[PDB]
Amino acid sequence: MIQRTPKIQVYSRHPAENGKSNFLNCYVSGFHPSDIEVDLLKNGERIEKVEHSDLSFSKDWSFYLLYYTEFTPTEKDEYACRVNHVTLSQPKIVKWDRDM
Amino acid sequence: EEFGRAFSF
Amino acid sequence: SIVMTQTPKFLLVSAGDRVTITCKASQTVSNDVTWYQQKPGQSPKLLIYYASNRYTGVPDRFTGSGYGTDFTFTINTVQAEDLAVYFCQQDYSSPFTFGSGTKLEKKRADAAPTVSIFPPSSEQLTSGGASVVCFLNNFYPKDINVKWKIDGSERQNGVLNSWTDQDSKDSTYSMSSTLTLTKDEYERHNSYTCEATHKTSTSPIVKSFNRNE
Amino acid sequence: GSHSMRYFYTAMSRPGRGEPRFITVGYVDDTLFVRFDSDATSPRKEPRAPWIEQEGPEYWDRETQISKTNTQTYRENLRTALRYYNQSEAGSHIIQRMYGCDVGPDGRLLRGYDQYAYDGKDYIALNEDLSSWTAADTAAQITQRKWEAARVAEQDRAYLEGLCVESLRRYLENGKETLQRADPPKTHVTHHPISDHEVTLRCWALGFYPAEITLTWQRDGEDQTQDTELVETRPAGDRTFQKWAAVVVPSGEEQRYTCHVQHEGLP
Amino acid sequence: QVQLKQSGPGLVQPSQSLSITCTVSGFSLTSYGLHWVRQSPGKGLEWLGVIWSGGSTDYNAAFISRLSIRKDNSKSQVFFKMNSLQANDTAIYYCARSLTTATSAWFPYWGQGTLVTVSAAKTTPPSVYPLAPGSAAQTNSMVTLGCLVKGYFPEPVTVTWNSGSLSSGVHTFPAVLQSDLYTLSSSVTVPSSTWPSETVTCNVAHPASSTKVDKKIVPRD
Ligand SMILES: *[C@@H]1O[C@H](CO)[C@@H](O)[C@H](O)[C@H]1NC(C)=O
Repeated sequence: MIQRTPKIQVYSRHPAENGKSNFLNCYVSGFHPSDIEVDLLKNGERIEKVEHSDLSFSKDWSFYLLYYTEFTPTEKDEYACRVNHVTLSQPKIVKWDRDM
Repeated sequence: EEFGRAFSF
Repeated sequence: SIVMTQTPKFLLVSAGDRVTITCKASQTVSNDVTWYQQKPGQSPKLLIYYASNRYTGVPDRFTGSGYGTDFTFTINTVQAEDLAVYFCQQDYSSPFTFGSGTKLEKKRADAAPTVSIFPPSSEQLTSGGASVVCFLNNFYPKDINVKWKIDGSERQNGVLNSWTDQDSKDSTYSMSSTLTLTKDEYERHNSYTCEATHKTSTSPIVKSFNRNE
Repeated sequence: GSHSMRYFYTAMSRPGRGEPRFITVGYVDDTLFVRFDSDATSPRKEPRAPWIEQEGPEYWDRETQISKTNTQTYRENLRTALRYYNQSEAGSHIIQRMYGCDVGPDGRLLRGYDQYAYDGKDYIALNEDLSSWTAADTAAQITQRKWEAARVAEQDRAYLEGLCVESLRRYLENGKETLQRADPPKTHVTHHPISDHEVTLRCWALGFYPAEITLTWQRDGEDQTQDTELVETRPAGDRTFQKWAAVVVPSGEEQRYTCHVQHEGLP
Repeated sequence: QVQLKQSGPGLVQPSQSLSITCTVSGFSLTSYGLHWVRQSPGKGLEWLGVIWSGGSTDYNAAFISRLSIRKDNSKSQVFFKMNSLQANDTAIYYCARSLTTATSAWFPYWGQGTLVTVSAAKTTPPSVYPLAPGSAAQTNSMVTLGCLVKGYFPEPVTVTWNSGSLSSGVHTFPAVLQSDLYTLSSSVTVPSSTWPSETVTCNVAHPASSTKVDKKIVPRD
């Protein structure tokens, strides 16, 4: 029972500047039930070896997770997060914006 | 530390 | 988007009998169904949640049941204070849709409408318009049809209708139908008729007047 | 000031995909420090903070045993839940549990918690008095009668007033350099022309701990809360947090707008 | 005790935005989600959106392009804003809260409601027209007369008959929108021995324009 769609934020660990190492994070939160599929994308292609935190939840019982991987931003590389959930008919892609 | 006494539903 | 279909739109009830309202979901919705009651001028009041759990202070007459798709709301002995609108609502998934609602109304004997027609006043004609008015008073049940005719031909444009709620004294309904025209069009024709179609008679009640007089 | 310790259980049944999975995480304030997953090869409670590694072996074996027994008992709890609601054995269901203790500046108990949810909705909670239960429905009332006949509230009270507070104070002493040091936010403001007559001002707070923070835009010293877009606080991945607040302002009026930050780490 | 008090303008121009403030007492916005629902004749009850304790939001997909929900925790305020309002949007808007801190979307707690009307009309006094039957046969036991109140704004108009001396047999009908203004009618039914032998007058009050009009019903020519 109960179906809550995930909220998604995609962002870097530190302020992005081209040429220096950093971490790309996808924070998914506020969803139910727990089964979810999260991929990080570099120019549309899935990045392998992305880590993810352990399943936890907020005071309202909705779950949250943090997927993350090391990355070096460049001027032309496009990054995104693709999220699939039982509440989504098709995966949702959120592009990474260095200003957000 | 964790509470070791679990209680069934 | 899950659609909640609330079975009965209205129920004519007398004090003392059982009422049963049905709510069917388009998709499975588990037990995440809620029932509200609403009186005019007020917000919805929570009655049942989790399909069958009674909210604090809700009397024993009200009862909810069901799981999955078909849900039922029962009032075991209807009291006069229970005359209101009742709503189902699903919580399973956004946007948590509400049923269309079921209005409980007081039952009484059928009654034919008393129909009256009124030509435009001198003052309105001086202003440049012309409204013909038809009152259909103190009928039961609420369902009623009004047809307008100009010189024997049906007229639909420029017709505005308004209905009262159930009368508190005799439990009847009343209706006003206004046909508005320009003065020149009004003066180009002679016969003006409103016809009332109601369950109480197989033939309509026809009221009319002539500009001729 | 005040501090907290919490444990989060998630048990998820999955018919046809193996036995139900059990996960536990532990937090001191906003810092994760212990984890367990029944789906691990050799399931054990593992450290996730440096100051919890000083615990000897017996601590880890004890916590791992607690977690395996919890795995079994919450599989049984899922079965019991499916029985209570007359639900089918082919569907997936979730039991969640939050419990732990909030202590004040003196280091003694300020509040206790033990709450359980089923399929995302409240199932049964321990009231503030540490002696009574609040049930969500009839099945929860069956559970409540079973538990109050078994005197569960008193054992919960004994744990929350005792081992919870003592272990939390020990964790606070062992990790005093991170858990008791407030990391102030590093703040800056970016401008983004959205059109020729409006510009988006975004105020950034980065690298702060704990997560509690207040970010407001002010125009001529007046709070712009009606006009501010605020994102939920998010983790950075290094145990710090981030937040920003944005307002759309008319071009040439930016000098009227100042960002105001409230955080424990700022004087 | 949980309390949701709403405030906001009830009249918005048919392109502008609607802003409603829900002020909260009895609980903290840091612990509970606050929802927004609306009720209209055309669409019934509609759940519009929610802002959760942590500041994240969920919006009805049919409204996501023009809806925002913000809040000030310390001042216990939630701000509902909807853009590009049309005639569809005239409705009663509620803030609401669930029973517990979970993400349930059923509500024991409702605000008092805010009626918002979407119109470009200005305050306008009504025209009052008398309604004489034109056929009032003396063989009828009762005669019905009427009063037509046309072309006013905003909503409240009150009708009495003979300053209230004729109370029984009165039907006053709900106003309806004719193009841009409101129109309502009122009928009174009296024994045929009382009219036209005695005076029958409709009294129409429209306070928003400070209008008070008495129309005597005169038998047709
Ligand atoms: C709202 O009104 C506009 C104006 O015609 C119309 O285009 C739109 O479809 C309406 N929306 C709904 C949901 O009816």
